[PDB]
Amino acid sequence: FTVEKGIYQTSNFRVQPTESIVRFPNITNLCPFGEVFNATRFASVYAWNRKRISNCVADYSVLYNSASFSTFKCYGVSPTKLNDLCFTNVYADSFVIRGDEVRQIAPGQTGKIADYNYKLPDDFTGCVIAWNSNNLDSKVGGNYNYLYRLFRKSNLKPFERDISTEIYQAGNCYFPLQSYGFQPTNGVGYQPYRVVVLSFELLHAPATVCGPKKSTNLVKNKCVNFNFNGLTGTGVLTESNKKFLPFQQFGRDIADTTDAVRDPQTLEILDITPCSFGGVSVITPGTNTSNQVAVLYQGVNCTEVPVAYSTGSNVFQTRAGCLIGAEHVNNSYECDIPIGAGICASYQTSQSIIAYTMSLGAENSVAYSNNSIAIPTNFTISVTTEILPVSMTKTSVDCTMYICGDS
Amino acid sequence: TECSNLLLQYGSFCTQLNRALTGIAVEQDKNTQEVFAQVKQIYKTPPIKDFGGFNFSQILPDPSKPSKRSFIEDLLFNKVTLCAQKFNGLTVLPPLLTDEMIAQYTSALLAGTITSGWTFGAGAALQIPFAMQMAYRFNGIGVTQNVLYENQKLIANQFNSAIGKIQDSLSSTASALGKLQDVVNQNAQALNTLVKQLSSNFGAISSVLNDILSRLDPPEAEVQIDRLITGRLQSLQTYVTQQLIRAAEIRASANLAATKMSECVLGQSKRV
Amino acid sequence: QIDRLITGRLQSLQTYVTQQLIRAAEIRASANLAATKMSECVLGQSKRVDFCGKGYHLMSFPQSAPHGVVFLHVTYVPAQEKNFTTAPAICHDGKAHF
Amino acid sequence: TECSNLLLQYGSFCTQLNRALTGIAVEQDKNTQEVFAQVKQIYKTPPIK
Amino acid sequence: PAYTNSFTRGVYYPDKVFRSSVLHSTQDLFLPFFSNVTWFHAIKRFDNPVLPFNDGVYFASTEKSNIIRGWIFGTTLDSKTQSLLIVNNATNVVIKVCEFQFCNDPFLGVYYHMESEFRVYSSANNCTFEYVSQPFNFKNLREFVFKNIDGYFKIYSKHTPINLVRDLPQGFSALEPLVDLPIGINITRFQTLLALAAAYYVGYLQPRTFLLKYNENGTITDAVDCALDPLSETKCTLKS
Ligand SMILES: *[C@@H]1O[C@H](CO)[C@@H](O[C@@H]2O[C@H](CO)[C@@H](O[C@@H]3O[C@H](CO)[C@@H](O)[C@H](O)[C@@H]3O)[C@H](O)[C@H]2NC(C)=O)[C@H](O)[C@H]1NC(C)=O
Ligand SMILES: *[C@@H]1O[C@H](CO[C@@H]2O[C@@H](C)[C@@H](O)[C@@H](O)[C@@H]2O)[C@@H](O[C@@H]2O[C@H](CO)[C@@H](O)[C@H](O)[C@H]2NC(C)=O)[C@H](O)[C@H]1NC(C)=O
Ligand SMILES: *[C@@H]1O[C@H](CO)[C@@H](O[C@@H]2O[C@H](CO)[C@@H](O)[C@H](O)[C@H]2NC(C)=O)[C@H](O)[C@H]1NC(C)=O
Ligand SMILES: *[C@@H]1O[C@H](CO)[C@@H](O[C@@H]2O[C@H](CO)[C@@H](O)[C@H](O)[C@H]2NC(C)=O)[C@H](O)[C@H]1NC(C)=O
Ligand SMILES: *[C@@H]1O[C@H](CO)[C@@H](O[C@@H]2O[C@H](CO)[C@@H](O)[C@H](O)[C@H]2NC(C)=O)[C@H](O)[C@H]1NC(C)=O
Ligand SMILES: *[C@@H]1O[C@H](CO)[C@@H](O)[C@H](O)[C@H]1NC(C)=O
Ligand SMILES: *[C@@H]1O[C@H](CO)[C@@H](O)[C@H](O)[C@H]1NC(C)=O
Ligand SMILES: *[C@@H]1O[C@H](CO)[C@@H](O)[C@H](O)[C@H]1NC(C)=O
Ligand SMILES: *[C@@H]1O[C@H](CO)[C@@H](O)[C@H](O)[C@H]1NC(C)=O
Ligand SMILES: *[C@@H]1O[C@H](CO)[C@@H](O)[C@H](O)[C@H]1NC(C)=O
Repeated sequence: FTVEKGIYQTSNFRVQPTESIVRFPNITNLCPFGEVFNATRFASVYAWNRKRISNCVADYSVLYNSASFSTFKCYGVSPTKLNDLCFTNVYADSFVIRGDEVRQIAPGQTGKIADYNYKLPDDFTGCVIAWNSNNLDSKVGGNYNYLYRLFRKSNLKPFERDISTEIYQAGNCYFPLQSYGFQPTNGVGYQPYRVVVLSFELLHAPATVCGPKKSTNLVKNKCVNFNFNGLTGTGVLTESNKKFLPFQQFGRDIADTTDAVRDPQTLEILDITPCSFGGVSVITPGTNTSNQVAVLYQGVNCTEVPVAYSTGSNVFQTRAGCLIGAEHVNNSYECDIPIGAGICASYQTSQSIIAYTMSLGAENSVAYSNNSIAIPTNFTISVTTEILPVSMTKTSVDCTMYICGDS
Repeated sequence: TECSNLLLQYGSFCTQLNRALTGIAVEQDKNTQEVFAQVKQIYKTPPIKDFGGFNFSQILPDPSKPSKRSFIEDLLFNKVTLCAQKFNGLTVLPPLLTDEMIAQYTSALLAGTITSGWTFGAGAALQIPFAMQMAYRFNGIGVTQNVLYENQKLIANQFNSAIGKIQDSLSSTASALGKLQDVVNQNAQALNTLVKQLSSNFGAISSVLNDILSRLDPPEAEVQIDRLITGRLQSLQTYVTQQLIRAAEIRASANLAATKMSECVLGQSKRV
Repeated sequence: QIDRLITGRLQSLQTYVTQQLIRAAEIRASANLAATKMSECVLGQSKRVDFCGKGYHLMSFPQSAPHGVVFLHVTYVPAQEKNFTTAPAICHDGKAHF
Repeated sequence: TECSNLLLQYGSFCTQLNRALTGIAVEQDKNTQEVFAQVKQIYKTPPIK
Repeated sequence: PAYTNSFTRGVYYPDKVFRSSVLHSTQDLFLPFFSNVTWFHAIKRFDNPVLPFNDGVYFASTEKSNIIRGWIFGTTLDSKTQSLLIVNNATNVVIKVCEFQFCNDPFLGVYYHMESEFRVYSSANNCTFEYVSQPFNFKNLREFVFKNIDGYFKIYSKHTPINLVRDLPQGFSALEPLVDLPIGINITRFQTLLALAAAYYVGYLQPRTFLLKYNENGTITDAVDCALDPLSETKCTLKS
């Protein structure tokens, strides 16, 4: 509850990041989702296609947000987290089925379609997309161009396609394939319903399919939380005269720390200056002497510390940081409270803390001459004290008791 | 924040480390003070440099240079060659006595010497002709005054030539200030190692806390962050301990330098 | 949990012992200096400048203090200097007198 | 090899240890030189004692 | 087989990090200094073996009239497993990854006063990756380094003018990366593609430590092999 005269270090100062910026390369190559879904003619259910999708961005900005799809449900992840989840080779399967048979596409479902031409494993994690296409695949005389496996020897395994047209022996000879009666006059549930299923094997190869990576505007001369192509950090970005090679992205100093980065969108080099920080020291005389103090932000500009005693009314930029609360004076005295770089603080007269350049001593000019001598005519017997530590307190510590007392 | 809360479980290790590192800095300031601040007053050499033929021009201050440093002093400062670490909470506090102030103390000591002898180190500076002071010192070493008074020209020429040879040796040989360069190199290398130890996994999945936090859930992230905390705390502890030992050596050297100043500059020593 | 506590407490003890060893080395240096000062200022008159106090050493008196020693250095300090004209030698009869 | 690879993850701790031990070893020779190599001239006493 | 010496060739930038006026020590897969690089001569001679691709392969070809065209990478090379294919034809080259029915002696045929024979495989089934770029004595030196880590196929290249007849030149020049492909397949053997006097050398990378010297411009101007000789070991130990 009382503090002696001196300068004491307290909680450190550090400029907080004003905002967070994210920079990623231009989103150029997108997956052929448009071709996959908006194809003029879709495959049949018994002959469901399998198109491989790889090395592209799978952004669902125009897929999920569109209301054209009447059935959108993913069995492994949410559509909201789909855009920020990296993937691998993507297989797109498209077919047209009856409206009432859309429920059979779910894993662990029954039905002639599910048991004969399209089965999904119970551990399905992809997305199934379906929407009504009555006006697109309905014919007044019956769109018989689409066929479904009506007869088969036994149930088929998931992710299997059957093309054999051999006559099924019921005993009794029936063609395994039957055409759909798609007409514009069909009721809901019997109308044609185009279905596209997004099945992909993941976490078994280098990731070649990834979702969109949004990026924000680039700010400079401000301590921010940057993120350049996954290289996170905090600092002040500033244009630099460093000349990177065309294939180089980051810059590392002699201590293996990032000090220069290249913006993935506009290819320029930005110096990464760390956000300003430093200890906070409080200059004080004794508590009973006075209750006013001066603070020092070591190695910190107070063209900048007001960002964080921000009013000031008494500031002084020194080489050891800048001083707040102490009045700068031209006079030089003996060092009372050391601050650094030859600046000392003292409590003087009304009374206030003064900051000054300390004086090494009184100036003296010896009256030297080649024929002049000074000889003392008197003397003083001087007795001065010298204090020297000789020993300290003996301490014996039982290691076992201290670490594991009684246990 | 996660790593900070995890670090809170380790107690006052950080406070101990900062206390040790602050004691080191205070001791450095005390070392400089004890070595150089041995003059009550700032003596100045007289404008007329009639010192019996002895030439102190190359050790006395040179006003032309902004820092009033002697020719030999500037030679030494140029010979000893010496921000980046700031990224990771590493600061370099400036010394209390500036280089100009240390040079002023040295100039005061040298002027008091060449104008008083050993009287300024025992009381008020009493002026004496420099030839007479050198005769006193010849008596001190066991040689009568008449030897100096009859070989004054030769002795002054020998002293001037010796000072010139000191100039040449400093301006040609660089290994002379090897001890000072070694101290600088050791401190810089210790700080560099401390910074470079921030890029070690220490057994964790990665050395980047952001990578750990992003690619792991909170408890596994806590385990890996604890591994990183242990590694970094051990690195900091090793740095602080080696700094304490090196500061002990530097304090021994500074005490020796202060004793040498008192016993060789402020007086004449009979110790061999 | 016991192992975590053991690790933390053992590291704390190791830090304590290391700092105590360093401070013991410093105290030993101080004690050696104090013993030298006793031998050279109390048991005799020292010609070493600024060793036994400021000025020309006459004698020192030891005084015991808690965990230390206090030396009362008695020195001789010239007081009232006067200005005089001096010459290295004197010419008397064609001879130099020193 | 496995333990060495695992130890590589700790950085330069043991390089620092080697440097410290080497410094101590060199300082031992320095101490001996300072104490004993005071004269660069091997004087020998005359045969007559 | 002919053997020659690769003095200071095969050094490449190990990462896309800029370093200025520093000396950096990297532990990666490099071609050892003064290595016993295997020399293949195609005159009379048409050397084109099935040389193994283990822990990377340094490929250099003192080429004239653009004879070397491409390489084959894979583990079986008979369409039983996926294989990597690169041909630098006179078009936008396809680095194509399919299960190719590779023939015994693949080659390219050029009529001597145009390419009329391509002769590489039979079936391009099961395709997975089709990157395309650069639509197209010894005076041109083409140095190539191929690496296959965690499924990422890395290629480094650098073109420098030379005027040497039948040997590898003496000097230093680092190979900048140009492609990096996530093929994701295993590779054990490789085979060059020869167009019907050209010689190519095949060096093999080994895991070593190098002391790379970066100038103020970020370019690697010199390197030290930390295991060539005790002098280089001391240079690496002092990092100077
Ligand atoms: C005692 O030792 C000193 C040397 O420290 C001797 O002084 C030196 O004496 C020689 C001969 O007198 C000087 O050499 C001369 O130099 C001049 C330079 O102009 C040259 O013109 C002459 O031809 C001759 O070479 C030498 O300079 C001088 N050294 C110094 C610093 O002055 C001294 O003679 C010795 N005295 C006795 C009694 O042994
Ligand atoms: C010893 O002498 C110097 C100056 O010499 C004096 O010069 C004349 C004034 C005359 O009095 C001579 O006999 C003297 O020898 C004194 O230094 C002066 O001190 C005063 C006040 O302190 C100051 O105003 C002058 O500037 C000084 N002059 C110089 C050249 O420094 C000195 O004080 C005398 N010491 C004693 C003990 O008397
Ligand atoms: C398939 O069809 C249409 C193209 O006409 C795309 O949907 C349109 O997207 C834009 C932009 O959001 C909207 O303004 C239109 O209203 C949409 N029209 C319809 C009918 O949806 C759709 O994204 C294309 N997508 C795929 C995967 O093929
Ligand atoms: C604190 O910030 C100010 C503003 O940047 C710095 O003032 C500099 O003073 C000189 C005077 O001519 C100007 O030319 C500079 O443009 C200013 N900026 C810089 C970066 O130098 C001041 O230097 C900062 N405080 C300290 C101790 O450096
Ligand atoms: C780094 O790049 C610059 C630019 O090419 C080089 O500076 C050139 O040096 C040559 C040789 O004197 C001059 O002809 C050019 O006029 C310089 N250009 C510029 C913009 O200064 C520099 O030499 C390179 N660094 C090194 C070590 O070579
Ligand atoms: C501080 O001043 C008060 C007077 O109010 C006095 O009681 C106290 O003894 C002083 N403390 C010290 C350490 O001087
Ligand atoms: C102190 O020094 C500065 C610059 O020399 C000067 O501007 C200022 O007026 C001085 N302070 C006072 C109160 O005069
Ligand atoms: C390189 O290979 C040849 C083949 O005989 C051999 O003579 C030579 O000693 C080898 N040199 C080295 C360094 O391996
Ligand atoms: C490779 O070949 C068979 C048929 O040729 C096919 O079923 C298999 O899916 C193919 N592998 C991949 C990854 O496409
Ligand atoms: C390549 O060979 C290794 C050896 O077993 C095997 O583990 C790996 O799965 C294979 N990768 C491919 C794409 O065949």
